[PDB]
Amino acid sequence: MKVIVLGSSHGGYEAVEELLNLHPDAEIQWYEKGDFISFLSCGMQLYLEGKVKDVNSVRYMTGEKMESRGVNVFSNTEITAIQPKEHQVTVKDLVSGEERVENYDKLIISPGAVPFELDIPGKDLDNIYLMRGRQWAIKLKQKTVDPEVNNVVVIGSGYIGIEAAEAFAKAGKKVTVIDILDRPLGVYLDKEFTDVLTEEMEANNITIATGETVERYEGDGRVQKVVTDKNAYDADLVVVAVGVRPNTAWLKGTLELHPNGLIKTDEYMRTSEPDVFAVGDATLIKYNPADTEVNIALATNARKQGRFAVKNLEEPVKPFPGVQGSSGLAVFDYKFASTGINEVMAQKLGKETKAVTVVEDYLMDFNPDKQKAWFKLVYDPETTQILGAQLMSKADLTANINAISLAIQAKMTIEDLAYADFFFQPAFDKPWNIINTAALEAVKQER
Ligand SMILES: Cc1cc2nc3c(=O)[nH]c(=O)nc-3n(C[C@H](O)[C@H](O)[C@H](O)COP(=O)(O)OP(=O)(O)OC[C@H]3O[C@@H](n4cnc5c(N)ncnc54)[C@H](O)[C@@H]3O)c2cc1C
Repeated sequence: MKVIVLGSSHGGYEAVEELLNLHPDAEIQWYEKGDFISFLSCGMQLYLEGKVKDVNSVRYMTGEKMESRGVNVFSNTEITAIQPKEHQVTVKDLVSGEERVENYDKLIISPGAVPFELDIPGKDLDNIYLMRGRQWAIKLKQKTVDPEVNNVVVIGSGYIGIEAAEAFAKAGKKVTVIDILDRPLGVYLDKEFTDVLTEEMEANNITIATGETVERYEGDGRVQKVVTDKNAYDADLVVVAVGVRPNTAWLKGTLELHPNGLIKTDEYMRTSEPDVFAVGDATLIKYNPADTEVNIALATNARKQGRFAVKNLEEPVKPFPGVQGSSGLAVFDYKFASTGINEVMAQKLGKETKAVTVVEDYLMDFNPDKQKAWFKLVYDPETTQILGAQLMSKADLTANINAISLAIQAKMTIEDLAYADFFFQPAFDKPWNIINTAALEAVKQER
């Protein structure tokens, strides 16, 4: 049987991995529009910030290694169209320009996304960058050592915009983060966490310009000024980290798209077309916190979906278990993680929640290594079942969030987490740990 896999990023790659496990006898074709197989964009900041020196080491598979395993790898080859009834696709070698058609029995696509760009005047000036993949990683890195970047404005205050801000701020530059949102990281954290992160960012000389609409880019030849509705900001570099467009317009009319380009798929990753499967940033995923489907553009998601697309190749047997949308990141000295519903996700779903925050030393009083840790536990007002949590400390407590991910999944309640057995040892935590204490507080709040 022959199986074509589009994309060598997370969903693409994991579909050929599981093809090699469940279907090791199938003719597999792995296509990649670009020159490099499997770059880890999620490694960009360690490279940018200097901890990883070789940008080609920031990857997790090579074409060659897959070819060692029987996989037909065509990089620099772009699938230009899918003909689903005809069971064929059209590909175009981008280095020679040759067009060709390939037949498939099953096709699995993970075309992913592309940075959203602001269609504002000046949008064509030099030095207005994006942050995704290897060429942007290299170009961005050279700017961190350029003697002429003095001020850089990153537009967008989410995971990526803050990673960029931190990288160029540590690089020695003057960074300003501009965004219409009024809190940095609001998609990930609630106000009681992002105020601490705004002060930590500001101490590292970043200006957080929230509540501002970027109007226009000004400059002569190369960008010189980013001007917003309430201010004009100097800029020798702009990094645009505002959103991701689905890379699906080429599928308009071939497969069924959601009003925002996202490919419609079911629990077994099937598209509206027979024998075409779609996975990764360009799809929705089962969000178990509120029993719904939501787009959560994360590595972890595309990888589990890439594997499930393969499991359901012949027949719909393993429905996707769903995810909670867990994330973790360190912003200068603070390491935070969160999973499930927070203020913004609850607003976006129109889901009413109740919650508590406990900010205290996560180690007992007598232990000299004690530090504040912040934990917020969000639950359902009627069932008190766990809907999400956020934690943050200069001590890395991030692994605690995986527990919360499984409690939400398992529909546990604040009473369950209140007396859940979590180990205590005084060099490691307090007798009722971080999770038990917030839940004990929620219980008390619901007495
Ligand atoms: C800066 C950055 C940091 C991130 N950090 C994290 C993190 O730390 N943790 C985490 O969970 N996630 C992180 N993510 C999100 C994560 O990287 C994405 O969710 C992940 O890339 C999965 O995307 P995907 O496999 O659907 O495809 P994408 O990553 O969008 O890539 C799709 C691939 O398919 C190729 N392709 C597309 N169309 C064609 C075509 N027609 N023919 C042939 N090839 C084609 C593209 O060139 C590309 O190589 C981050 C993303 C970025 C940009």
